Amino acid sequence: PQLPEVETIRRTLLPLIVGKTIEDVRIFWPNIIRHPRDSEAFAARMIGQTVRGLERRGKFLKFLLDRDALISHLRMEGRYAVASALEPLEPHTHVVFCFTDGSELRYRDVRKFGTMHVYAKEEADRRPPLAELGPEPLSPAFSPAVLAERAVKTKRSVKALLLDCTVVAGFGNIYVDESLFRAGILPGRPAASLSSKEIERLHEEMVATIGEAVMHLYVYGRQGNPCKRCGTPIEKTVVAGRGTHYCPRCQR
DNA sequence: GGTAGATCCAGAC
DNA sequence: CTGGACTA
Ligand SMILES: [Zn+2]
Repeated sequence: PQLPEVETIRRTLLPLIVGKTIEDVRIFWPNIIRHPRDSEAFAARMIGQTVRGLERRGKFLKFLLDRDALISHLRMEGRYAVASALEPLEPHTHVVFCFTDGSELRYRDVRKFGTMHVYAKEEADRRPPLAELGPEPLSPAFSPAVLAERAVKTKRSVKALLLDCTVVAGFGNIYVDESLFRAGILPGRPAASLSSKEIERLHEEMVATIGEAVMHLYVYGRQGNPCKRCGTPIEKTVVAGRGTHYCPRCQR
């Protein structure tokens, strides 16, 4: 799921778990557990705590308990569901939080790429994976000035810059390609080569693209198909080690 | 320090 | 071969 989907999850999941008390934590793929390193310590500390809130930072979910916060990233295919302890688990269920009311919060992930970290609430923001996380793309903290500052000081491509979680929080590949198309900028352009005009335009399109989503595609996954603005075939290459889609006419 | 490469997974290829 | 976010 991308940032807008994660926000939807935050909003919809909260009422399904708020006020419930953890009675057990069951782990079927311990590699998902990143802190404490020991999955047994992760499980033990959460028992007895009540879910008090659910926040999002970038594509991370932050479950707020009594003493601890659980920081969860779903990566490509992670998913949460709340269901009865009486029913069989769905395939690829790797972590289950069992509540005292006989319900469960289940984490599924066919790819097993997702991660979980638990720390005392007051430590969460200063430890991985939230430490160093850049500003929310929809916040005043993410501004053209901030983007400009990062762009001038690097030798990387503009696409590489936008994918950097320290630059802006949770801006995914799809939205990078879409934003760059809408801003008229080739993804392989060195970030430092962007004019102040291009930086402003790019920031504008970034906010608009992800903002719209939180509330069709021009290039992403459309390689070989005509551009919706000019009819030129969309092309796909590799930039910043990722599948990259662009129109060679609209983008410069 | 900056930046690329290293890496985990399993399904599609 | 592919994706997001320690090491050298
Ligand atoms: Zn075009």
